[PDB]
Amino acid sequence: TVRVGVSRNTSGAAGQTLFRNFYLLRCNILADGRNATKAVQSHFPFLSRAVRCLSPLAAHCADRTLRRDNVKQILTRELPFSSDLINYAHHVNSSSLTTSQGVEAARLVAQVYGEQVPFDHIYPTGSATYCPGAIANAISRIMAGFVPREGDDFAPSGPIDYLAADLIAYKFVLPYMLDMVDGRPQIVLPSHTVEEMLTNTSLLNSIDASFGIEARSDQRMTRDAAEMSSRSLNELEDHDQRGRMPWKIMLGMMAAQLKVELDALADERTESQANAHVTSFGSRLFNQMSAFVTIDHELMELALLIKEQGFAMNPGQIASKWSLIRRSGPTRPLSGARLEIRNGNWMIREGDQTLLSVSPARMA
Amino acid sequence: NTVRVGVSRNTSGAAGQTLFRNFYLLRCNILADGRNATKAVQSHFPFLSRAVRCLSPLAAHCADRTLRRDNVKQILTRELPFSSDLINYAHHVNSSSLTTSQGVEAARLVAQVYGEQVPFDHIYPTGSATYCPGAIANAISRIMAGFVPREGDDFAPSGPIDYLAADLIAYKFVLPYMLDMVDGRPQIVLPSHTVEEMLTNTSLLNSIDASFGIEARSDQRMTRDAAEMSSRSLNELEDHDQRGRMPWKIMLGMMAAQLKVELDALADERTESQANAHVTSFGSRLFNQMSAFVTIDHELMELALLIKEQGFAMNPGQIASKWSLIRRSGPTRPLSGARLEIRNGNWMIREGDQTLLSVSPARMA
Amino acid sequence: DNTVRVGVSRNTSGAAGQTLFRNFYLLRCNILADGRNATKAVQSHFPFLSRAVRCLSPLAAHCADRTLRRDNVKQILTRELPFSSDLINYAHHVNSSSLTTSQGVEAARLVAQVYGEQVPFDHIYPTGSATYCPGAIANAISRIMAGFVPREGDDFAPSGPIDYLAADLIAYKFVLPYMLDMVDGRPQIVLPSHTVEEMLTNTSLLNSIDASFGIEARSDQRMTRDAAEMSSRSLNELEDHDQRGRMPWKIMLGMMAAQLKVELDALADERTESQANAHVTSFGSRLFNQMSAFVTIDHELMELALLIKEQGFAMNPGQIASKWSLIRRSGPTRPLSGARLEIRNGNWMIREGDQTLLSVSPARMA
Amino acid sequence: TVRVGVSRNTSGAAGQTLFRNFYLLRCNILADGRNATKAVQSHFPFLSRAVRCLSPLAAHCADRTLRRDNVKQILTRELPFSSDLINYAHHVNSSSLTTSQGVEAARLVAQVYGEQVPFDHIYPTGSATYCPGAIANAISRIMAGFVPREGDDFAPSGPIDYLAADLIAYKFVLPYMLDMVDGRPQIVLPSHTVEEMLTNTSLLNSIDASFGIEARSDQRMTRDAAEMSSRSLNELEDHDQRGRMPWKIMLGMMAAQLKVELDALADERTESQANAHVTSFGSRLFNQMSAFVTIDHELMELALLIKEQGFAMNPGQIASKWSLIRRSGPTRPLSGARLEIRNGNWMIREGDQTLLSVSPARMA
Amino acid sequence: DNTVRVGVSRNTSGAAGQTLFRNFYLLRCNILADGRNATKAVQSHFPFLSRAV
Repeated sequence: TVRVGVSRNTSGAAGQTLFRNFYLLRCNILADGRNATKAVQSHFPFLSRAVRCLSPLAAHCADRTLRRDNVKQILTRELPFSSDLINYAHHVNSSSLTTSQGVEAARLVAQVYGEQVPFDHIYPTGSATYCPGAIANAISRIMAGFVPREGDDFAPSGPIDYLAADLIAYKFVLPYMLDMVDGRPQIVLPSHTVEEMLTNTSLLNSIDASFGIEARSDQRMTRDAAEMSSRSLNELEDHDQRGRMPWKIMLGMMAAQLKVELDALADERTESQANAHVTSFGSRLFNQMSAFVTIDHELMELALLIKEQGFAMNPGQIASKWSLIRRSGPTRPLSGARLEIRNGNWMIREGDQTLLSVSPARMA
Repeated sequence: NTVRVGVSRNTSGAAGQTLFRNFYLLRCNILADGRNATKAVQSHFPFLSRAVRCLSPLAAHCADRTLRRDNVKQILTRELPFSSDLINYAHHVNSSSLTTSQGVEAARLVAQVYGEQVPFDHIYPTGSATYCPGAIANAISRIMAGFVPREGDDFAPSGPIDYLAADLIAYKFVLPYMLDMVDGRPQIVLPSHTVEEMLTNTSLLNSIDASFGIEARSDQRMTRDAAEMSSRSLNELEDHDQRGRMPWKIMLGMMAAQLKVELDALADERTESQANAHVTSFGSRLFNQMSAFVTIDHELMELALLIKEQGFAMNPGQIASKWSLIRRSGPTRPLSGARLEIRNGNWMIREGDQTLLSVSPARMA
Repeated sequence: DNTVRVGVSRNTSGAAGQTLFRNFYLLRCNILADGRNATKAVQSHFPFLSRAVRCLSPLAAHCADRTLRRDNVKQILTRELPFSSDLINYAHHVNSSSLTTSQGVEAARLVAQVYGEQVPFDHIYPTGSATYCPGAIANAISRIMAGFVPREGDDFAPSGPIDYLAADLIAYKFVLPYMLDMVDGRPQIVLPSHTVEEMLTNTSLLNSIDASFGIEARSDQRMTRDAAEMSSRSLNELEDHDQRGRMPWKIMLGMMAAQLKVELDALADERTESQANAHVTSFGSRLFNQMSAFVTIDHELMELALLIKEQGFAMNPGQIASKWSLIRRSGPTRPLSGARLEIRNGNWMIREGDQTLLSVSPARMA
Repeated sequence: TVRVGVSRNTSGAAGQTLFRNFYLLRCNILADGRNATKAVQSHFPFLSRAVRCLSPLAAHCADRTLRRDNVKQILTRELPFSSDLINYAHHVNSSSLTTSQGVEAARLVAQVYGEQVPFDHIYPTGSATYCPGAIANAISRIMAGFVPREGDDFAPSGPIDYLAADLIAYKFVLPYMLDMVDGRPQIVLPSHTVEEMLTNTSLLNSIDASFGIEARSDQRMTRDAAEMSSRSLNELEDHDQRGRMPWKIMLGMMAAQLKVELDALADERTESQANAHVTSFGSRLFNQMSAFVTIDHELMELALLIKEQGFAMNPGQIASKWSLIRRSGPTRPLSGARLEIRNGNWMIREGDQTLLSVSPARMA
Repeated sequence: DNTVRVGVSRNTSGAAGQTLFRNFYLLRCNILADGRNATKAVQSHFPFLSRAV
């Protein structure tokens, strides 16, 4: 050549997602943006959407008028992706996304909402198995005023639940368990799996949560006693249309979906080893799942293992530890720990060292 | 030993001031110009801002569904309760400075479409020629938000939630405007009737239209008119029995009528107006805050044009005089030569190349 | 009922910001307080410099404007006090001494005589004048290469013929200018041995300038390394053709660099504003990152980049202005013969011993 | 039912502070209110508190009865902040805050007050090094009537020093030097460092200060007979209880603390570089240290340099300039300049140009 | 022993103000915020006209 041609090439990739065919465990991992080092960053879109759905109206306000997408062609494919079906609350027969446990809550929801809404596609009547995520999405959207059409659509025509309207003012949520200690209410660590509470609907009444507003004026009154700007789920006025039990069932059902998905991932050691190099997976998983720790003790053990390991664990180790937790049951004597709630947070402390802590969870 | 009860007078001494206490919308809070030497006193209308924010009733009333009892019964049932409080809690007031006879047919129309599901007598006494537009507007907003009123007591969050209030949650901006059938197709036109006339002939309210828009605030896409995707017009929403479109239009017109009657009554407050001749930001703030109602009415448009032509620096007495002149004289400026154009989502009037007026979407949340 | 959605009420209009050096064109900087994070080191951006480096592929840069903008240009340019930024944006000559330069008029005359026969070139470069605005010539030559036609008070004339190279540069997204000198009887890349003014005055020197163009494959590939350089062509390797404007492109590059140097020289006069904004520590870092396309062909810009890297990317306008003035007056600073030039990983590297004195990555043509 | 309404988040926060370990040079950063990207507003809280302590009773009056807060928590920790310790008059072994110069004055204070106060923790006897700020705070507290407890706290049990009861009436203070030129007293430039004349404690007799009132309301008049309504420290009637010598020792001690912190600032290169954008730092330091410039060599030179550079200097520049002043001795040719007094202001003039100007500081 | 007395400020700076028509002689004006009272009708003063009379 007349001149030398040393030059540039990138083949710069853009966009990436793995753990396909899952719903909550889907992660759109990407290279680190600003740092020159190509470390792997993570984010779970569907899990964030599920966490935000706890205020159903504010979560689904846009779709009542704006989106109105052509959903018909999506679900009518020969082999549509399960995640889209669960996002629109359609039952899927995949063994890796269903469980027989907790079917009593599904029957309760079917009989409490089936009388004014078609529900067979959401959950077939009398089926021993069900998809918890589908029922959670169905109850969320039905609270949001939508009506699940059989023909792959949601029609914004149904009545709006009172709790969905109430939850507009509150941006922050905090679930937890409770017990009748010394003839007074007091917060306790989770004593049951979500399976027991879904099966025992009466036992579900012990669940409670607290909501809080958002602002930017500096916090007043020592930043922890700002209590008139917060309310608890069970303290709200009782009403027929106020979906308290539907909301609790939604939370428990989402937690059960996460547990079932992790259990299914427990057998997926091949791809996890292929992607074991990602340890920020564990950190982002912990950050997004933090809302569910305070209701199930099995999830608490996984969170504790991740925290002790240093907020950095590979998917293979997560799978192995989840399987070990599921098989073993109560692994450690947690009675030595003490439960505290300071500066608005929720933490458990053994001795002086804080064993685990929980932060504000944003819902809208 | 003795009790330790006591008080310190912790207060700077110099504080703000409030003006036009009796008036509902035109009540304003005057604050000195910060720590600056300009000495141009700030002005702000709190109830007018709340009224404009009420156009999304659920988002504007979601807090009160849980977070207040506040002994409001004492406020309502005082010996001499503030008319602002009564009108805020959807209570009719017999004061001649806040009641009008025009548009009463629309008032009874809403009173009978909500007559049986609510004790509506205290909001609009049946058969009374006069009525308080602000009270009916607040009642419509509350009922649309999922409340039910009581006489003397607080609203009870017990009633059903209209579909329009739920739909409006996704949107933050609003822009009312009239419509007309020209060239066989609909096009935006300047206001042609007063809100009083258009309320008396309730069929005309079908001409009102408004378009809402989201607020993304991501530092991108600012100038793109592909944002037309993220918008919907009020008349474009699918019809439904519970979707209170006509109540919404009636509420907007009612708020505009309340502002009009208060401006009319302002002419009688000459003593306070002349005592407060030094607050020249009154006109500018009023022009900034009324921007949602100018696009629907003649006289508000004329007042806005006068304020802009006067440089925004005028006091309450000037505003009262100009409003009386507009009410008595009729259309003054020449609008045959004034073109109406929409550019980048702004309702503006252009004369040749000169922009006589520009209106931006109001903040509705 | 009657429905019109032409009323569009969306709004996404930012939080806050500021602009400095309004009278300037290239060094006009946009300042944004990074409220997203607690750290208060303000963020800086040079829009016109980014646009100028973007325009190295004129057709891909100017394609979007071939239809969209028809609102007004004369209303801005024919204003009472048109801004130098806008005028140079629309290839209009500007009378200000800070922007205009007297050296290197030969290249301006060359481009005027090449394109004057088929364009109203008088307003871009008045004939016989000693002072010319290099930014205006750069914008004019870019627009002509993109197929536009200037006008006295507008530029919306997408009617002229489109250059062959402007179409060739649609397939590429990354560019790396660099000097090339005849050494050891074979072609070889070398450090910049001349300032842009010397080679603009003596236009024969531009034959030594060279550039390399590269593709951006969007596939989810592993980061490609050497032996993928086959998907890349050098500017001088392209076969000769009359329409193909190589020398126009090189002149545009040199002219843009000269405009940057003139702006930097004029910055020293702006001591008042440089002092009033002494807290903008990101000025040096942002300018160092953005000018990276030009440092490979000029002595003084290379020295400025080297001193910036040595200092530590912490220069407010005053420090950079004073250092530029010192570099201009003194000229040579350090013994670069001790250092050596290397190319590795598609990057332009100058090194002494084992340390990397300055690293340049190819720019984003976009 | 269960009605445990635990509060949840309500707002966010903003602000920043630098130099955690330092005591006087700790600064609080706030973004400019008018526009978010203008010059940062810096402020030194502890330096202002030290300057306000020069009227100890008025500075500590509230703490006698009102703010009897929990102090045991702050002192009794694994790593209490040095600022808290120096604020409560505790010796600290930190090298950056301990100086070996003027220790004879420290033991002079100890033997003056050690007879009736547990002065061991303020200044351990026989220590070659000491904390000037701790001793200054101890002197201020003791003059205010407080007594430092052996159990690391303060109690208002001691007697009120007579000088503190006199400085209540005065709001403005202005230290300056004196000399017996031509057999008369006249104000002179600082000829000694505080660090050196705390050794020869006899030289403290040269120091003099002028106090005066914040007179009655008057919108325009620049004086209220400013000379008639003011008094000087050396003019007050003598009495044993008057802590005049302790007061001057406290002033010199605070100045020495500032100088040693400026010396230690040189090693803090990382935080200085990270805060290069903080140009208001130097202007604020010049504004607030104006009480100590009229008594020391090096502070005067530093103030002159700051004025020359235009009140815009990031911390690294100040560190370099202070190192240069310390290492090179007297650099500026002050011989060409003269002192003068203008309506109470203390200024240095060369020809007609005003090289420097100092106004009375505020005591409370 | 050695005493030199110096002055102090008569601070009333809370009454912030400014001036109008600085280039005029008589109509030069000084305006002061109402400090003693809460009302906001800014009080004014023409110094040079007072001096002239």
